[PDB]
Amino acid sequence: MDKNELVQKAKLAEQAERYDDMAACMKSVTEQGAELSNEERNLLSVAYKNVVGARRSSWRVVSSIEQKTEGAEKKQQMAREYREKIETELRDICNDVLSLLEKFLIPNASQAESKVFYLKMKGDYYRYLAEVAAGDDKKGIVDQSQQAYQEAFEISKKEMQPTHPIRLGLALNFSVFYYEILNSPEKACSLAKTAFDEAIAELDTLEESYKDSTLIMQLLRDNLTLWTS
Amino acid sequence: MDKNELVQKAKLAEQAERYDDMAACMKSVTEQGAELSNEERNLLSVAYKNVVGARRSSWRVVSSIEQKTEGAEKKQQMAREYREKIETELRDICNDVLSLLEKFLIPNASQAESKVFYLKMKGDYYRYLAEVAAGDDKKGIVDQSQQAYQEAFEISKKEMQPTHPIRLGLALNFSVFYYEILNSPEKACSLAKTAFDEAIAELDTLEESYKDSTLIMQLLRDNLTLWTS
Amino acid sequence: GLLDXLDLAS
Amino acid sequence: GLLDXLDLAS
Repeated sequence: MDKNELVQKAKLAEQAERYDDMAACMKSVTEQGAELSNEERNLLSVAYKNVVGARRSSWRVVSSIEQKTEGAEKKQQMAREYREKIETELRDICNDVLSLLEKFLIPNASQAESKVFYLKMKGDYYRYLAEVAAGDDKKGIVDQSQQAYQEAFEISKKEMQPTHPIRLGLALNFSVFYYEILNSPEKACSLAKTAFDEAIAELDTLEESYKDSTLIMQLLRDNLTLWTS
Repeated sequence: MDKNELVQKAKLAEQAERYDDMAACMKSVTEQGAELSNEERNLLSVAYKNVVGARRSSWRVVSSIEQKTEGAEKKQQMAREYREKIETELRDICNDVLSLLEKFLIPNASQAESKVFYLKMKGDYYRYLAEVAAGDDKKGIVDQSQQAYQEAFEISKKEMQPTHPIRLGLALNFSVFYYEILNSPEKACSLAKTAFDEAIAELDTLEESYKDSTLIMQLLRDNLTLWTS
Repeated sequence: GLLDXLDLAS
Repeated sequence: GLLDXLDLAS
């Protein structure tokens, strides 16, 4: 299949709500080695977002049940088993994305904006692997997530405006990583606050689309409000 | 696993929104050869309703696109091929169900309600196959759908109260079959009006739970309204 | 709820 | 729309 063809199929699959199909297309596209257009980058991300999100939503449901069945050693066993079957699906998808990010996406990014987008995505996907890991594997995974977010953060501080939606959305997701994954509320609140304030301050100086930026600023602050009390 | 395990897994897959899994569980249960209880019959339907409904949904979207594509035959070509692939998934599913119905569910049904339920379902499923058939086989698939519904309709007239929801839902779906599939609005309107009017007369006569019954009565009347002007 | 399994054509 | 792609953790 031709690259333009692959994209057009991805777009049909999106209209059809057939995300697994959509992700297969955009995987092949990426594997062709050329740098993604912004349109392609968005299709890839829409597709993996929905494919991984469905499994995360199901892992949370079956995880709950498992943990809430006091006794009933069998019922409970079956749950744990369904959970593991779902986890396996979910590690396969994260591994596919992380491999696309390492082999093609990140090394092919020629603009800071894209590089920050992909590095954040890498942090996100390792964060998903973290949510569902046990043993000493956790620590190792948690660290990969942190380092990917941190590299993204340092680029975004050097190259992007504080109001750029990708810089802000990285701040948001990194702050949630600290709170929910590293259990460091103080590092979380401090990243969210600084990010909110720098953006407020850029408005004072100051064309671009602040609608989307201000939405993510609201999400930063809602989290501060909730992490405060 | 044993019947109980399968049934349990099915309810877990429902909670997780993993319908393909739910269907496969409830298929095996059915395949053990014993008459399904109401809890099992209901799980089987929920599962397949969602499994088939997604592909109907996707088919309508793509098919539509293939239609408004009077521009690039090329695109049109892809839309046709995608549609064809999806019809194929769709035919497999109806065929699984139609077969579960002929081998087990109808022959083992010992009670009028369940028997009407499965004949309606048979009609529903041949009807879904007619929606994507052409033109050769269409005539004969339409006929199988109609034979099922009719047979179901006769039993429900002798054995069930006119306000019974299975009876009214048969009337609703049968009437839509006449209107959308046999292009026959006189027969659609009459079946629907009669079914509404007879449920109204049983209200005068009189329990048990008329909330569901009255919602189907409303759907019947909303269709007559639409189909008049 | 109940009407769900009934696969109404609405 | 745009925010959907960013996969926000909200």
